[PDB]
Amino acid sequence: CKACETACPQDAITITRELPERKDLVTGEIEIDKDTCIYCGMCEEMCPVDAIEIDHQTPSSASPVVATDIRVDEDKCVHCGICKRICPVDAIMQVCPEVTGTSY
Amino acid sequence: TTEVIEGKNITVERTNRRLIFQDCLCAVCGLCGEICPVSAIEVNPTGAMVRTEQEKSKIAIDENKCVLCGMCSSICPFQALDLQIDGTSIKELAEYPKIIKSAEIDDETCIQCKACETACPQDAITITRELPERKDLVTGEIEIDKDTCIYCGMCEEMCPVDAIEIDHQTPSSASPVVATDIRVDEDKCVHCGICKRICPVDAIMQVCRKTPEVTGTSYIDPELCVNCGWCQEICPVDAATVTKPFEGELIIDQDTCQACETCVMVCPCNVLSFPKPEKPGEKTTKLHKDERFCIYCGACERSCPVTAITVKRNRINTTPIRSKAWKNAFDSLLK
Amino acid sequence: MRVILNTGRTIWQGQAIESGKDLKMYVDAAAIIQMNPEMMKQLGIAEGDNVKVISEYGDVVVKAVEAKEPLPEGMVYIPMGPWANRVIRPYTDSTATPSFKNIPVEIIPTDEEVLDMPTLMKVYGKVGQI
Amino acid sequence: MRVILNTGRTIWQGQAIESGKDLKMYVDAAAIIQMNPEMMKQLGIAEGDNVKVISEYGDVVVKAVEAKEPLPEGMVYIPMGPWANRVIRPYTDSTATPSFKNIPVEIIPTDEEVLDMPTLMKVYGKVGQI
Amino acid sequence: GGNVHGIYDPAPYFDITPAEIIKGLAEVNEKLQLPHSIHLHCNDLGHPGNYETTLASFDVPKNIKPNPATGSRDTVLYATHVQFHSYGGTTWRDFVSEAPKIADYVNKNDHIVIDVGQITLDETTTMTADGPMEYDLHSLNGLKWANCDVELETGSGVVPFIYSARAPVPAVQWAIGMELFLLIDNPEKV
Amino acid sequence: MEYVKNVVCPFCGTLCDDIICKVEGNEIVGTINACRIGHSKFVHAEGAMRYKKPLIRKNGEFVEVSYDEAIDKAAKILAESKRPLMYGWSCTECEAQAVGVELAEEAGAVIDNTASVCHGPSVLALQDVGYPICTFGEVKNRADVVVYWGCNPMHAHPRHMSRNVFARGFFRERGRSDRTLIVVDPRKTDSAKLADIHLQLDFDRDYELLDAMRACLLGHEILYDEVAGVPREQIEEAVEVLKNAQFGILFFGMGITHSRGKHRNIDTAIMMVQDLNDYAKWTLIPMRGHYNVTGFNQVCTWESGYPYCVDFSGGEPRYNPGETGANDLLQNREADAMMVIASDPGAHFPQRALERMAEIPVIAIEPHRTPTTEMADIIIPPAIVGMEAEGTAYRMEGVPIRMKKVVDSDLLSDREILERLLEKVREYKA
Amino acid sequence: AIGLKAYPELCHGCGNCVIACPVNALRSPEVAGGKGPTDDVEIIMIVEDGVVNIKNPDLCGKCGTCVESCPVDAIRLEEL
Ligand SMILES: Nc1nc2c(c(=O)[nH]1)N[C@H]1C(S)=C(S)[C@@H](COP(=O)(O)OP(=O)(O)OC[C@H]3O[C@@H](n4cnc5c(=O)[nH]c(N)nc54)[C@H](O)[C@@H]3O)O[C@H]1N2
Ligand SMILES: Nc1nc2c(c(=O)[nH]1)N[C@H]1C(S)=C(S)[C@@H](COP(=O)(O)OP(=O)(O)OC[C@H]3O[C@@H](n4cnc5c(=O)[nH]c(N)nc54)[C@H](O)[C@@H]3O)O[C@H]1N2
Ligand code: SF4
Ligand code: SF4
Ligand code: SF4
Ligand code: SF4
Ligand code: SF4
Ligand code: SF4
Ligand code: SF4
Ligand code: SF4
Ligand code: SF4
Ligand code: SF4
Ligand code: SF4
Ligand code: SF4
Ligand code: SF4
Ligand code: SF4
Ligand SMILES: [K+]
Ligand SMILES: [K+]
Ligand SMILES: [K+]
Ligand SMILES: [K+]
Ligand SMILES: [K+]
Ligand SMILES: [K+]
Ligand SMILES: [K+]
Ligand SMILES: [K+]
Ligand SMILES: [K+]
Ligand SMILES: [K+]
Ligand SMILES: [K+]
Ligand SMILES: [Mg+2]
Ligand code: NA
Ligand SMILES: [S]
Ligand SMILES: [W+6]
Ligand SMILES: [Zn+2]
Repeated sequence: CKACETACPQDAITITRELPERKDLVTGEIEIDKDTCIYCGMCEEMCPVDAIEIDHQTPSSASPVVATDIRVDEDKCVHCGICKRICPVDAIMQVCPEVTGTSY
Repeated sequence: TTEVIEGKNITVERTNRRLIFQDCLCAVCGLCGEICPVSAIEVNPTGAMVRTEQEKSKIAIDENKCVLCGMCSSICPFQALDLQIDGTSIKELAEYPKIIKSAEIDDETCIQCKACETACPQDAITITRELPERKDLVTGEIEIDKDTCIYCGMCEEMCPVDAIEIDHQTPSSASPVVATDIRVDEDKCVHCGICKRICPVDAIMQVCRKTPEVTGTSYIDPELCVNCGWCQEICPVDAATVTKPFEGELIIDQDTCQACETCVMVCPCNVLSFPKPEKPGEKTTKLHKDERFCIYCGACERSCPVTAITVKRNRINTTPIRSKAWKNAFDSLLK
Repeated sequence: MRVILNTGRTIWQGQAIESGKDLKMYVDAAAIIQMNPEMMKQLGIAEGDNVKVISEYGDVVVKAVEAKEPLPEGMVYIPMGPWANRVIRPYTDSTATPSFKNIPVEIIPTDEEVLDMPTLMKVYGKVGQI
Repeated sequence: MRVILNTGRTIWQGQAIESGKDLKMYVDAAAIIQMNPEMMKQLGIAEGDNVKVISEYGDVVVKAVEAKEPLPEGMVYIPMGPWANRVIRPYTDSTATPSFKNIPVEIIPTDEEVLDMPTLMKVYGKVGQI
Repeated sequence: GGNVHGIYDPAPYFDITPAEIIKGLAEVNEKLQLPHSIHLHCNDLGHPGNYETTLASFDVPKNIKPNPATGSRDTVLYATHVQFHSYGGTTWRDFVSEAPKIADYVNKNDHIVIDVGQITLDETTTMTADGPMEYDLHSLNGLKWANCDVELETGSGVVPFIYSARAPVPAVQWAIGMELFLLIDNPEKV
Repeated sequence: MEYVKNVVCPFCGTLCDDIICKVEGNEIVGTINACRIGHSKFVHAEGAMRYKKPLIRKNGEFVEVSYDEAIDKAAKILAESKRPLMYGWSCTECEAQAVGVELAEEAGAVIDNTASVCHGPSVLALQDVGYPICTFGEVKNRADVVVYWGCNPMHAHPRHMSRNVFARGFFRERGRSDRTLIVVDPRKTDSAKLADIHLQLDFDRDYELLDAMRACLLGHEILYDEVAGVPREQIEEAVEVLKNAQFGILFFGMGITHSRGKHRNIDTAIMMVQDLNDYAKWTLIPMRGHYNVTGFNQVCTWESGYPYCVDFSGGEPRYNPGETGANDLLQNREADAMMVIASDPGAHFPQRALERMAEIPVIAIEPHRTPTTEMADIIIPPAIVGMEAEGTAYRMEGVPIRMKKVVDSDLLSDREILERLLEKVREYKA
Repeated sequence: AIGLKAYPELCHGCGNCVIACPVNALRSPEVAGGKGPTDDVEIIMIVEDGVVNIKNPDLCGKCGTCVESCPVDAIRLEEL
């Protein structure tokens, strides 16, 4: 808990801890239909952990599109369900380790 | 007939008739210089005015030659020249020939995706949208039992949105505690459940238990819009409609072009580009065009030092021109 | 060089006004310019060297001393007195109170001497009125 | 002032070595210290003023010039040549290559003159060996 | 950063196969009446199962008649270091010698001379104009790698290599070269 | 006025071979195509000393002597020395360099070139981890990513960018527009001003930045939020630009050979370039300095087996940079005599090495007045390679080009001087 | 009027402008590919005696490509 490390008046204690990875404290599945996606950017803006990334671009006559890809980083996602609810074309499907350390 | 210089802008006035040139809207296409029946206008080099720093205005209007006819104001595809007669612009006077063009967004069809705002080469579109507050996209209840809490700090560290705050302190004999309070900001919480699962003493109670409409507006600035049609083509629901001033053709000689990029930078409609090869060893078109976005202004041709790109103009969209002087001037721009 | 002139009290200027404004100790306490050692290196001067101070409002010669109360970069300090009041902003902005603090001034080294109290006041050219 | 000394090429030092290291143009191209205008302001110097550069390894007098290729804060640049090589780190770290770049040095303004090429080389005291 | 696999696979852009390069250069060689023949280091060097690519390569210039102006050469193809081109199997785990099939081809055909490229079982250095093979060797042993791509012309690579008698692949590689020398009946072809 | 075309420039490692010399009588009075530096080497600057005769130092004065007298005294010094140093070589041609190697064997000398103050750390690195290079035409015709890491070509290799970046190649027909130009330098140099990406990193931290780029390339997390003053997110983005190249070239210079870590900065850059080949075609080219520094290391390697810092004191060649390099031998006071050829250690060595040059006999084979001739006991002037004498030179990526004789000189070539010196040292040794 | 102007005293003779120019590249395949001309040709400017030298100013289209290619502002487009 590290309370003794903070309290020690001589700074004689070292307390460390290895927290579980975020992905192991949530459970769910998430998938974006890239053909249905219109690259409106609302999911990317609203995502609370920046798990969604869109490859935005200025269109050119050789590539007449505002973006070339959209991805969800499943290691960052916390399965809050905000993205599926804001999507205006329903392109998103979304559905819903002990602490080790050293004491010295 | 006098003239007033306001930085790079030019005003030619006679007493009433007033011709105003706005340097910031000029694309240096050269059409005003070509149409003037008394050759009162001189247009500076297109590439130089776009690619380098110049103190000069993009055009020069000779007061001693200008007769304030308004042909230059009528032809300008960029709204940079405006002739006013007794305070009213010639675009509001039916006796003056007017080029037929438009650009609009159907607000009932629009879904506020913002693709047209990004694609517009003149930044003429403003799309606003009202997203709901984050607290209205999630539902749940959360509370921390402060008597059970041991202030280990694991929930505060793991919270993905920094909704948890602990008032940490160095203990003293009068206050022998490592912290004095813990709070959850319910407007920030996204009810992910991470905090309740990491808590080593189960001090956190968190439970998950119809979304409002996204409203918005669209606006096309008529002074900045050049009727290129990028909004119409990019729109996923066909909510944008555009009509162009001229019809014509572009001809590129790929072998004469030395890929200096001047025309690509000059084009105000983003018609021209340098495609990148997809795989190693593949070859691409040196200078790529997409005429769906072209307005046949002629700036590209004017800018090219090797004359590798030429513009043909087949029609200028107006109702039949009554004045012979105006009909002859407009006809001279066809080629 | 261009600097910002701040003015006000020193305990030494206080002791000097109460001892006597006609004594040498008043010239030693108030005909001075305090500056950070870095500014003295920029000007190429040492403690005890004289400095010519010029503003839009007047001019004065004062003795340079190292500041014991550190100044922000680009600021100097002349203690309140007739030397400081040769160069600060007289205008009151319709309040009655002049701008005694934070005036832009030009400072350069000089071989000219600091003027004592009666000699400094002769710059105003008092004409007898009785 | 404590600064970091970087050294290397300039097109002007290149033109001078190929024209003649015995000419005045070599002193004008290589007996110089390039500095950002902000550093010249901190030191209280102008372009053309001389600077004394001292390191743990030696000392040299060079002419200050404003850098046309901007430097990061706290860095100066002396073009490669015998003036730079009076002060950079000779040690090779058992590689054969000295530390010609990024050496801590002390810089101050000076009224001393820059030494021409034959005069600078007299500091080594060559003794005839035949 | 690529390579060709087999004799019917073209390089990017040029769109000419290894088989067409070999056949065309053999014809050029005899039109110029050169003293020596074309001198070939085959595609797919050092790979299990490459013996099929090698035998196909040997047949490519067989219908071209030798015509040297100087000397007495009477063969249209010279194939170098054939030990590295005589491998069976599909991976290094099932690797076997196919030297008897290669030697049988040389015994039965009259248009070919070979050299073996015998493993000496030393710590040595590899250096060839086979740039991608050298990079692949560096990827296997992790040792220092040099490369030089020469504009419009060729490439090259250099990697140190230890051929230990106690290691299984070098032991088979030594045996392959011995089989080529000893199973080829006529030393006029070696 | 005659125009001599296809001339090879005897200044930097770019080794331009399209120079046009303007010749009036027997004097090069002008040029075409050569940059400001190349032109300055070709034409004579009014007032600059060009020695017409050999010189010997007496007290502080010099006396003119014949080639016979000067070479005889130089040979006596070399023959009686126990640890002679034969240094420079990078501004002469390969035949003169080969005579130098034979003379170093005869005198039991240490032979070393300017690599020991230049790309010698790159040589140490390539010996440990490798050397993945290409020739200039591959850069021109294929490169879509060009990196200048710790080099300022606009000031030091002035036509390098016009020849390799602005040039329109076979698969890069749009020239500058088909390439992403990256410059890595703590200063905003004139080369960095042309870049698409300028990584203005903290000085002496290239090794740290390269460690982060390599860990990121292999799929690992970067331990710190900022490395060498570059934020984690921008390091990840720079790595993606390199991984997406169709053909990348990493050009590098003194910014990483002279700075903290020296050869280990080059080592980590080479390993990054090698590992990048699992994602994209990548190579590197050291920005070799003098027009023939590369030729010395080629000649010395093919004759002895080692490139520089070569010690022949024991008969067999031995190699130990850090022990047998010019600065090591002078600073550790081991060398008891020094012969300088086509180099200027007087101007370009640190003060600690100059202190040793003041105490030992110095022979300078040099055409002009320099800080080295100010420290010399004997000065022997030669005909200049690329203007008055021919021979091979090697470009920075190993391309050999023959230097031309444009005008005539009454002076001996370096090769001729060295052959006469070799004969006399042999005589004194007998 | 606006035209090409050289400042040879600021010039490095690097050749970026000579190669970047589309008029020069069209007239000389050597220049198109990054070399200085060896074949006799009439181009806008060349590097001569170590600095940029304007030879045929009437061929310049005032596009600004050379200007973007010079980091030391030694070739400009300005009122002549
Ligand atoms: N004008 C001229 N040209 C020459 C020569 C000459 O004397 N004069 N000599 C030739 C020779 S012999 C050589 S080797 C070449 C060398 O040419 P370059 O390799 O370009 O050598 P430098 O100009 O010494 O330094 C290059 C850059 O390294 C940067 N640098 C300094 N510290 C660091 C660092 O920690 N990291 C990084 N990334 N960069 C840093 C400097 O700011 C500088 O701009 O020039 C050759 N050409
Ligand atoms: N502070 C600092 N010092 C440095 C550097 C740095 O970046 N900073 N850089 C270092 C590097 S990388 C290097 S290579 C050195 C510079 O290397 P140096 O070799 O010292 O450079 P130069 O002064 O160009 O000397 C070349 C000499 O050769 C002579 N010469 C020219 N042609 C011929 C010929 O045909 N024959 C003969 N015999 N002589 C000829 C010239 O007159 C000239 O004096 O400087 C090093 N010193
Ligand atoms: S000993 Fe362990 S549990 Fe107890 S206060 Fe220290 S860290 Fe917390
Ligand atoms: S909200 Fe839906 S349409 Fe908009 S970008 Fe995200 S997935 Fe695509
Ligand atoms: S579920 Fe929540 S966290 Fe996961 S991507 Fe969608 S919005 Fe981001
Ligand atoms: S017509 Fe073309 S050149 Fe004339 S003002 Fe309008 S935009 Fe400028
Ligand atoms: S108003 Fe008529 S006369 Fe005056 S410039 Fe425009 S076109 Fe020419
Ligand atoms: S692209 Fe179509 S839907 Fe999207 S904002 Fe513009 S008009 Fe509305
Ligand atoms: S994890 Fe539990 S005990 Fe630790 S601070 Fe948060 S609520 Fe308190
Ligand atoms: S539920 Fe998730 S978002 Fe809300 S406080 Fe706990 S950890 Fe933070
Ligand atoms: S027509 Fe072209 S310029 Fe007008 S709003 Fe649509 S995209 Fe913008
Ligand atoms: S067409 Fe002319 S302007 Fe456009 S890129 Fe080609 S050469 Fe340059
Ligand atoms: S491509 Fe069409 S719109 Fe663009 S500059 Fe040329 S004529 Fe005008
Ligand atoms: S770049 Fe180097 S080789 Fe080419 S001309 Fe200039 S100095 Fe000579
Ligand atoms: S003008 Fe600029 S780009 Fe042209 S050669 Fe001179 S320095 Fe290089
Ligand atoms: S302005 Fe354009 S045409 Fe004129 S020289 Fe420069 S690049 Fe060539
Ligand atoms: K504590
Ligand atoms: K977000
Ligand atoms: K836009
Ligand atoms: K947190
Ligand atoms: K729990
Ligand atoms: K559409
Ligand atoms: K044109
Ligand atoms: K036969
Ligand atoms: K010269
Ligand atoms: K001229
Ligand atoms: K410029
Ligand atoms: Mg090749
Ligand atoms: Na200060
Ligand atoms: S060098
Ligand atoms: W060098
Ligand atoms: Zn082979």
